[PDB]
Amino acid sequence: TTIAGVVYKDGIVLGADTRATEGMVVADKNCSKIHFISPNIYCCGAGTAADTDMTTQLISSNLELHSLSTGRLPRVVTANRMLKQMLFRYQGYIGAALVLGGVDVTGPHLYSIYPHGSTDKLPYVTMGSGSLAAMAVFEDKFRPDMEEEEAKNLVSEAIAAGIFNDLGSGSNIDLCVISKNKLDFLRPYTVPNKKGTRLGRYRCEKGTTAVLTEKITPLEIE
Amino acid sequence: IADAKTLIDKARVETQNHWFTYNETMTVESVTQAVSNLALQFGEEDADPGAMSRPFGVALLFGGVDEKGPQLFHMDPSGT
Amino acid sequence: TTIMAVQFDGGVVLGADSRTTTGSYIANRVTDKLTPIHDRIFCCRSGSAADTQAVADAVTYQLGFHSIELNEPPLVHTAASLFKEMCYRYREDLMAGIIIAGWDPQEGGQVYSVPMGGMMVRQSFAIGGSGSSYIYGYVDATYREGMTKEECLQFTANALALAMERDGSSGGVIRLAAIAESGVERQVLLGDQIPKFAVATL
Amino acid sequence: AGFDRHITIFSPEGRLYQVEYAFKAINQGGLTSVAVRGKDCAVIVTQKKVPDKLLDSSTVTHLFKITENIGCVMTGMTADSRSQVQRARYEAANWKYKYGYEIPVDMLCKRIADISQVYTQNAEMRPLGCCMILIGIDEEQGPQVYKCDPAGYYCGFKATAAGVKQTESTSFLEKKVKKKFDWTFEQTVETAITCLSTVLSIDFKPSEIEVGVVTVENPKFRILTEAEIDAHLVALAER
Amino acid sequence: FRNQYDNDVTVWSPQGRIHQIEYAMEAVKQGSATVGLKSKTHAVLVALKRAQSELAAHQKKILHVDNHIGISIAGLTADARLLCNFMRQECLDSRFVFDRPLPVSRLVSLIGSKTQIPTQRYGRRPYGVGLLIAGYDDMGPHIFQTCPSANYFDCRAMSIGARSQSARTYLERHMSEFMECNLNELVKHGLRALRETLPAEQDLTTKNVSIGIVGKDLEFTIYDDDDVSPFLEGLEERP
Amino acid sequence: RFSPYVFNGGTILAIAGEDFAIVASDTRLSEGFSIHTRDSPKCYKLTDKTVIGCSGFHGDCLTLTKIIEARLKMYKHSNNKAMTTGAIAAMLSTILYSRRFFPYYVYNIIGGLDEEGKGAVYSFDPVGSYQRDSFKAGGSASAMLQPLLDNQVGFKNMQNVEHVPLSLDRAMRLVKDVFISAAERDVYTGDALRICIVTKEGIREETVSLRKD
Amino acid sequence: TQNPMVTGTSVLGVKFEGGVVIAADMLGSYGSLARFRNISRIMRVNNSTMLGASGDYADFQYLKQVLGQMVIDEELLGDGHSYSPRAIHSWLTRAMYSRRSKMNPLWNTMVIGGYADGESFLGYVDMLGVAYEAPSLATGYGAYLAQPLLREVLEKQPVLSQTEARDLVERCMRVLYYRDARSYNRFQIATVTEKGVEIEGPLSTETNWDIAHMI
Amino acid sequence: TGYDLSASTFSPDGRVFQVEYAMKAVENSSTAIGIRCKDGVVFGVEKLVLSKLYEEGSNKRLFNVDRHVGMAVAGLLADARSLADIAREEASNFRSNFGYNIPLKHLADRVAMYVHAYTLYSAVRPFGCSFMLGSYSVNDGAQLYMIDPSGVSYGYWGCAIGKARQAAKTEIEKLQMKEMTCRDIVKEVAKIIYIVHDEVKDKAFELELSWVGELTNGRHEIVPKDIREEAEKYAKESLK
Amino acid sequence: SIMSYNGGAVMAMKGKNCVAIAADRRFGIQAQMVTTDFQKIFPMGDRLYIGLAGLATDVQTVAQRLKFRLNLYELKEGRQIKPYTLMSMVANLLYEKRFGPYYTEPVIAGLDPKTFKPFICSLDLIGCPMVTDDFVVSGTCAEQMYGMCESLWEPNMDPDHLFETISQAMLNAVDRDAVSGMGVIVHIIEKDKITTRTLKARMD
Repeated sequence: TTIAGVVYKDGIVLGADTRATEGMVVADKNCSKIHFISPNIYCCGAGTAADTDMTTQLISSNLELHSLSTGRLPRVVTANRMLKQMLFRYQGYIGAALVLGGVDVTGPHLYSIYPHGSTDKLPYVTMGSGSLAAMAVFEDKFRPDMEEEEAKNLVSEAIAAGIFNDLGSGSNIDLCVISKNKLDFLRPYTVPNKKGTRLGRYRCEKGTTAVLTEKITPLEIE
Repeated sequence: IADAKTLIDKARVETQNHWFTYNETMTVESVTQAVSNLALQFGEEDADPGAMSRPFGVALLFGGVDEKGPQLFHMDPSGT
Repeated sequence: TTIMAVQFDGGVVLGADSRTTTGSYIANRVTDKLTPIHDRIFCCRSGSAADTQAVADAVTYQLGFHSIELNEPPLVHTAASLFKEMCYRYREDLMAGIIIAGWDPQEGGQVYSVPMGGMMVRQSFAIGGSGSSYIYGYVDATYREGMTKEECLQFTANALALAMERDGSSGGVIRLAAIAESGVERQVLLGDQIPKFAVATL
Repeated sequence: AGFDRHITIFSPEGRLYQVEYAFKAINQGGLTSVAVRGKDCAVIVTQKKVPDKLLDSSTVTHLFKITENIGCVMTGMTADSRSQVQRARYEAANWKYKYGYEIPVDMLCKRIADISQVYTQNAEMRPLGCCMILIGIDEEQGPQVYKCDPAGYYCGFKATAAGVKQTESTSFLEKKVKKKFDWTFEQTVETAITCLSTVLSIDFKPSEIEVGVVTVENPKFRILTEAEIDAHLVALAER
Repeated sequence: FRNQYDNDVTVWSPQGRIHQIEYAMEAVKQGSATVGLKSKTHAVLVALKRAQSELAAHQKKILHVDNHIGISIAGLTADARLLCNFMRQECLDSRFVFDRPLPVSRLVSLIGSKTQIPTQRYGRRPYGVGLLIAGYDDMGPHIFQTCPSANYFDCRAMSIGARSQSARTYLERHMSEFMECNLNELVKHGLRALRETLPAEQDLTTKNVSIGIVGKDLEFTIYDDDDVSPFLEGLEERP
Repeated sequence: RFSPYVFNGGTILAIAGEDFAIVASDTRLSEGFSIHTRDSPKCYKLTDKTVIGCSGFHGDCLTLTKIIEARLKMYKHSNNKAMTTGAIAAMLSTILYSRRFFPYYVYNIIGGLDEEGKGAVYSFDPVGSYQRDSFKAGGSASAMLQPLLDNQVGFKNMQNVEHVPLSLDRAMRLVKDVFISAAERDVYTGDALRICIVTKEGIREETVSLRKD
Repeated sequence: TQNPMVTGTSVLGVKFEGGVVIAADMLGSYGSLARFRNISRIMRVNNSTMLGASGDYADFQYLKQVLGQMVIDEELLGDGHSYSPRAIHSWLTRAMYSRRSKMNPLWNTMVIGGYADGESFLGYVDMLGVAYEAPSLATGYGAYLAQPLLREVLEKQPVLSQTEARDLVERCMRVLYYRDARSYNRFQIATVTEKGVEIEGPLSTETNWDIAHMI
Repeated sequence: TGYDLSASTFSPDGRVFQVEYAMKAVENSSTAIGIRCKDGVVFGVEKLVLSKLYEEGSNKRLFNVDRHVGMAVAGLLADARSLADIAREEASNFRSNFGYNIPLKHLADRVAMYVHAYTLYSAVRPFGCSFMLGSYSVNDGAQLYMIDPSGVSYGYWGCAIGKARQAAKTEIEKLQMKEMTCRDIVKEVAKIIYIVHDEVKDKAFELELSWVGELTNGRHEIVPKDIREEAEKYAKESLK
Repeated sequence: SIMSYNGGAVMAMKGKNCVAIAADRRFGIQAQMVTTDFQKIFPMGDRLYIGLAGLATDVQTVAQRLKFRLNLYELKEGRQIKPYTLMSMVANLLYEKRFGPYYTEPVIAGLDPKTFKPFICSLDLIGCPMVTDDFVVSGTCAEQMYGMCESLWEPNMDPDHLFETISQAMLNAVDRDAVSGMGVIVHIIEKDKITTRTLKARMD
């Protein structure tokens, strides 16, 4: 897993890979590691996938209630505090490394949340197995007050560096741009690698497989 | 008869608890005090749910030979 | 990490490095370990980041409620006592070393040290964290009674620089704060501004 | 009847008379409070009556600070007022702890009011016989004024009063907003003081009233000194 | 009428009197009389026991809590037994924890708290028993009384139960000599005092008298029917 | 890491009689190789007719003595009589078994006079199994003391030797001698011996010196 | 405290005619580091009692707060009674034994010293709840080093004066400073008397390093 | 009218009458007064001697709720002793958690809230005690607070509770306590109590006094008997 | 691993307006087969199926608990569950026991109740849902069957071609593992019918 985020001049850009590995076999491709917490707050997740999914969903629901009651868009600090307090209560047994990104009345805020309840507000963050390579790219090429296209290019480069160099990561790249004005969620922004053409067709003709028994049960379409 | 059966059960279990703990036989006064303590609980000073709110509508006569010889004790709904 | 506080007449100077680490990877090189518990009470945080952040937010909550209901500025000893009760009651499950420093009108500038295990000591200067080991000698020799505010700032900067160069866990930029009756003046020393000392250079 | 004397039971007309009696409990105190909003400020005024000379005038107050940037004025039973003030302070601090930012005035009022609802629905406890009026500045919405009542109604207001002269005071304020030109800080304070003084007939002196203000320039709730109150009062008399 | 305001302890009366507590205080008057008096070196408890019938034995009116404390009861034997159990466990806890005899004043304070809790809450009745607590501690001999109301007193001498005013007036007129008395003189004085309470036809006997003595060298001992004969023989006759 | 026990040493002895019982113990408290104190008698007077001796972990000895004293008071209050030696023994068995799973590390000996007037000694394992015995030694020097008591008092393995009822004087002589030998050849036991003899008169305490280490 | 964190060593005490004296170094060591060098490891429980501790300083501070509130509340009820040193010692034995039974030990071993009713008291309490009374006491490495000297002088002289007892504890503190790494030069002395408790400030031991040149 | 039966109820005109009935409880009590001056706070109680049999220094209405604060009570003595236990618990908890002696204003607020809890619920009656609290600290200064059965709390330069509250209040009003010092204030407290005492209705009283201030180094304590005798003789002389 | 104790294999595949779900039949204790008729695919609807592989006990238990929840859902809401909603329900059930997990690796295969768009997904031990458009696999032989699927599968397959592909993949995969085999059953779900066939396989 590589997830990464950066703050550009008028918002945030979040990026992640789309590979899920159970052991050392790629259990899934085109997995979505960018989650919805609120209209203005999206969060990437890494670590235990179920923990990331469920904690992000729970905080999404709590912030939905909070925003409904207060009548104003949710703040990023509220999401950060909810997440960190839950994670601290569970003492790291729920395993989630999260890049929390959203824009609110204060401005653009990017937070990085560790499994034990630590949080860090930063201009740029990375998490997962490829965090070191992504951080290498960020440390090299991040500059303050970047434009949106520049930030997208940087995050794509970092997630790509994580993809190629790290084994656990690798698939299409996803991007998400949150601005004060708009949100653009970009399932595959880039497709760095593709499966090669199958030279030989092995399509099994009918009758290739023997069958001891069969039972056809008609369904009453209606 | 019913709350009498309850108090008789308390007396029996207390006698056997005394035998278990001290390897001896209770005195008639001690057994009568043991049941009397249960009878006192109608006041509901204890927070336990399983104590009858009404006083025990029975009087008992406890007769037994103890270290002091033959003894006859009377017990009443008050627990005196 | 290295955290250091020193008491000057009428206030305190707090100082800390910016490095937090996971193993040998510097997860954040720009961390802020000096947190406001209150307007004139700060804590220097050393140990587990999650533990320290949680306890700091809890003490901030409790001290704010206490301060508003008493309608008075809170006492640094009160904040330190809250920190002690938390850290001692959870000493087995908690890994934190805190230096509580601030200014209150009753007792002036105060520095309190909460090491791991939950005990409270008031100290004229206190050092904590992994890197404080290397600078115990420097603070013992260098410290003099009745230093000025600027003198204490330079002292804290030099000590933290020495600990930073000699400790891998410590590093980054030096974050310094001066708390007094007037208010908090926070500054960051980076690059050339950080004090540098000569190398053997054979 | 018997349909009163318990909060739970409904009347045959479905009115819950007990809470309506709690509303009377506010007027039993004999004090009035007024709150009026302005373009850049919100103010709360209330009578300060010291029955005995021996009482320390500093201690007696109906103006309390729920948090640094929110202030309230309580009208009704003094003890219930203090209890609700404590609950409000706890709610504000707990909001800051959980959500990382200062509680909005509207959400504080909503929390206190729904607590009052749980009081008016459960049997054994009684509604607190007090009324709260909260003033604060919200960055998005500017100044705010809100009121809780024993029932759980928490509506916001441009200006309001509570206490014995509530109807007279809101009649006075209704005329003033109808002839709306603006309210700066001085005019806001003057409107509040004129409303209270006119409805009571008091022609106040600085000791008799206590005023608290919030302003967009200085968001913190502050209770003005007797000197500031006299400065405003003299300006009223001069013109 | 005012049958209302008498139903429960939790209802104040229009003149600030909790009538159930007073009705409980009436309970002590029902019981047989008891007298307690002290000297510089000793504290004494003496009682008049009652019997349901000739065949029945006389009831136990003096109970030992500890070596250094013992009690005598007037009012409900049930409440007496319960409170005695509580006191005994408190003294045992003090000896286990601190390895010191519990101060008698502190013990009666604990009794007062435990007794007070029923009066304020709905539910359990007030303890309708009056106890005289007598003990020796490092400070000296002490005698206390506890009412069914949780208030307790410290006394030079006191008498509780039926017709105890006669004993109280005898004690008051003879009080000055008590302080320097021998234990025999003191028990004789107390015996005459309770003799005042008896009916004129009735007289003190070995059977209906129980005596309880504690002092610096003497642990609390209840002198029973046979053992009271040394103390009783000195007394002369009815006046 | 934390060990809830330490062996504070000491030995206890009890020897019954036709009309008497004796309970005797060292007065040394020793943690590891160091001597905490040289005057800490292990014998405690529960009643006029009973003495308890405890050896093992001193904290458990202390708490058990306090518990037994408190429950003795409670029995006195409830039943209006003093606990007999057998009653104390059974109560102690139950108390010890209460903590089967986090035990009291104590070896207890109860010595006293029974209701009939004869001497009785009750001996307890750490977990509360108890047996009436004519004599027994407990604690660190049980192995050393008990064989000689078996030979002299029980006349075991002795052929053509008459059996005499033990006397108070002979018993006290034997107790002093066996404790002297245990003082010689057991490191834990020494520096005094408190002999507590119970008769119809009551407890009588005599102290005799044993060699300091 | 399953693991001790900041610890102090070697509280000594000896009872003299008309009182008791206890003394303690002012160092709390963070595992071979002299982290805290002005901590006071002796407390004034009441006018008739003192207490000093070796082991985890945090546990000592907790016990200070608890026992001090206990002393305060008895003073508030104010019936003329007060806790004896025997009473404080018994309660402390109970508390330490309970925390041991809960396997949440208070790591400290404490000396309770007091003079009341004309009789001196000096008693030991361990983290496991082992407790006893004795003429002289030494905790930590004091038990191995200082206690022989105290026992020799006390065995030959059962009763000692305040002056010679003070000289004795000073000599034992000198020995412990020589032969214990966790010890410190500065130490306090505190004595209970008929008058009350007085704790002397930082006191220091003159040290003889003559054998160094002998080499 | 069933409105007065319970404290959960409200009268139709907005009055909780059980609380007022409890306020009538304290008026049954003998008077007690507390006066605050520059140096500190002085408390005084008119403790009626019901019987010669009762020991002196018994039925104490002046309690020490912490070393630096004292409490004087009027109303039901059982409820008062219980409230004193509550206040002592609150002070001890404050010391244990926040590390210093409780401020008197905060202590009054907490015990007042505890009292106010009882007026709300139907199961439990209001307290039958009104009590005064007083402390001196060099930081806070001299502080005197009074708590009614309702849970209302206020700071008083001078205060009175019990049967003779109004007369005691006018006598206190003509005193100028702010300038005065404690060793005079004890004498004037004795004067006021002797004035308000009714010899016909009340057979006899033993003046019970206490103070807190700088003269104690901020510890509430019972008056030394010499000073008590001097103040009592002065009060008898002034009474004429 | 504990998952290997009983052993199993479950597969699902997506064609055109059709789904196939297939699973082995062996039930055995670490090495000794007991029965060749274990049910590892259960019906959770008219044209929605779930397949459980892992511990046999947790297979049966989660199947029963899910049927409990699903029957109450269908009765309360008066409609058939959508496949994604069944996925979410199963994920909630498994995550409820995040500590002390049910040792299963479920696979859901079905057609949408109205669109009849095909749906396949898999869930991990602790309820991590993964939805795929080509195939999903679970069990001891995930590695082998993953490779075989990655080779054989083609998009927009006919029902007959889907049956041939899933049959070949399961047979060749379970041939190369010890603990699964003893026959395989293939369920083919089409909008108009359900076709269940038991293949001929090596009984070794």
